[PDB]
Parts: sequence; structure tokens; C-alpha cells
Amino acid sequence: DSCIQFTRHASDVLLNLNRLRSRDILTDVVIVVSREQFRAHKTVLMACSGLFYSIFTDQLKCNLSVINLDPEINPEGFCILLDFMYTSRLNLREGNIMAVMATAMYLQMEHVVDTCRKFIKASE
Amino acid sequence: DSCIQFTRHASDVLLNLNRLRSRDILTDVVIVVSREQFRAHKTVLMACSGLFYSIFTDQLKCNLSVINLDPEINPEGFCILLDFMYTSRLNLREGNIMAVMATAMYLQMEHVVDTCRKFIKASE
Amino acid sequence: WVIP
Amino acid sequence: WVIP
Ligand SMILES: O=C1Cc2cc(Nc3ncncc3Cl)ccc2N1
Ligand SMILES: O=C1Cc2cc(Nc3ncncc3Cl)ccc2N1
Ligand SMILES: [Cl-]
Ligand SMILES: [Cl-]
Repeated sequence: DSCIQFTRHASDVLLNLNRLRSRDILTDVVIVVSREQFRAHKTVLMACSGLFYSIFTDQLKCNLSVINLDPEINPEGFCILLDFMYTSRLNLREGNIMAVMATAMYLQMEHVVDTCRKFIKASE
Repeated sequence: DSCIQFTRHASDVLLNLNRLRSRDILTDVVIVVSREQFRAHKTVLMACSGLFYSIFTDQLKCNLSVINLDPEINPEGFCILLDFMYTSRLNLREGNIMAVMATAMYLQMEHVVDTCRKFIKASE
Repeated sequence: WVIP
Repeated sequence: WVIP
């Protein structure tokens, strides 16, 4: 087509979605991790994670307001990834990289899994 | 902080939100324009438009599944703007610029209003 | 705004 | 990935 494009649009949209998350506006699901609860928007979770995409496209699960993750999932690793989903920023540190990579593999967040693999390989 | 950032994350999120819109997945509102209906996600509309932000933060309207726009609003202008919300791409043409600007002013989409004003000024 |  |  002959469209024009606003460079900062996608970033501004994500920033506003994160402001709605902060203020608990229109959040429609609770993600339960080892008895730690995280409120979010199903559409943002689906847009970021192959696991959430599969969960909320399921005809029965699409209607659930609570999702319980596998007990092996670390709440801090999940929190870091949820922040990444809403900001594009990943708080990757020596002390959390293993939990973050394991959580990203479970959530099916391929780009996160990729940078974790590379950061681990650099330290070996 | 000491975060790393994935450059394409915001764009990939918006692309996936538009794929959900295309497939009518988790859309939670119908926008009615001069008897033309558009299905969308409330959170994306709020992230893009000051009008939708005000509508869906209202304690009564946040729960509506149908929103009727002012009868002066042109369905094509709305359609072009809804596409812009989900893609960052604006199909601005000599034949639609007046309807698009009028719709962007009503929806409170300041960056769109700005490029319409500039494109109109260049043709005078 | 840009030409994509 | 970048340093923002
Ligand atoms: O690594 C990843 C990130 C990711 C996101 C999604 N999401 C969607 N895919 C396609 N159409 C719509 C949506 Cl919402 C699916 C798989 C994966 N895998
Ligand atoms: O031009 C525009 C675009 C736009 C978006 C919104 N959205 C939000 N603002 C702040 N926190 C959350 C959200 Cl969702 C408000 C006003 C305007 N005005
Ligand atoms: Cl990812
Ligand atoms: Cl705008």
C-alpha cells in the first residue's frame, strides 16, 4: 500500500498497556506461581508467550480467570518475564539467569531463551 | 536498572494483537459507526485513543460490550484509524484525509491529528 | 512519521 | 538485544 507509519506507535501502545497493568485496569486473569499471584491482560500474555497463546485459544481455558503454573516455576523468574512482556526490558542477572531461562522455555518465549543461552555460553 | 532490551518486542506484540483481531480472538467490544460494526480489544483501543481511554475507565461504561460512536463519524475514517491502532500504518489519501482527521480529533489520537494537519497545510 |  |  501507500501507508505512512508512526515509528513510536508500537512502543507507545506497549507503554500504555503497562500503565493499565500498573493501575490494575481491565486485567482479566490472575497467574498463580508457587502461591504468588500476578494480574495481567490475556491478550498481552498471548502476544508474548506460546504457552499463553495455546491456553487462551483453548475453548474451555479461554474463559478461566485463574491459571496455575507448574510448581517448578519460580515466581521471581515469572515476574521478570511478565515485566519484559509489558516493557521489552529484561532484568537478566547472574543470580537469576537459570530461573529466567527455565521460565522462558516453559512459557515458550523464544527470543528470551536465545539471549539466556548466549549469556550463559559467554560465562563458560 | 541494568536491563537489556529486545528492539523488535513492541512491534511483535502489536503484530500478534492484530493477528488476534483478524481471527476475532478475545475481542471484547463492538464499536458501532453509522450501522457499520468493528470488533476490537478494549485495551488496544484505550492504548491508542484518549476517547476510548476515558470510556473504558468509566465505572459503568467499562462493562459495555457495544459502544455507539457519534453519527457524524465516518465508518471508513474509523476503519483506517482502527487499522492504524493495530499496525502503526496509516492509509492517508487525498480522498480520505478530511474524514480521517475529523475521526482522529474525536478519538483523541494526537499524533494522527498532527500528520493530517501537516499533509493538509502542504496542499494549500 | 516515515515511509515504511 | 541492546543496552537501552
Ligand atoms: O516465542 C514465542 C512468542 C509467541 C507468541 C505467540 N502469539 C501469537 N502468535 C500468533 N498469532 C497470535 C498470537 Cl497472540 C505464539 C507463539 C509464540 N512463541
Ligand atoms: O492521543 C492520545 C493517545 C492516548 C492514549 C491514552 N491511553 C492511556 N494513557 C495513559 N495510561 C494508559 C492509557 Cl491506555 C490516553 C490519551 C491519549 N491521547
Ligand atoms: Cl521472547
Ligand atoms: Cl496517535
